[PDB]
Amino acid sequence: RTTYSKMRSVPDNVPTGKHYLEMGKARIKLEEL
RNA sequence: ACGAGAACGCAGCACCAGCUGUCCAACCUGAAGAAGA
Repeated sequence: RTTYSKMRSVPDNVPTGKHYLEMGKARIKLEEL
C-alpha cells in the first residue's frame, strides 16, 4: 500500500566513480556436454 | 453253602525326521531466499 507510480530499476554503485551496474545481471553461455 | 473260588488286558515304544517366511520394488514428483518506489 504505497501512493507511488510504476516500478523503477534497482542499480548499485561501485568504485572513485559511481559505476552503475544492473543488479543480478548475468551472462549465460552454454556448451555441449 | 450262588458252574463257583482265586486272577490288573497288563509289559517295552519320543508324533517323530527333512524344509530360509522367502522373491521382485529409488521415499519419489513441481518449487528462484525472494520481491515496493
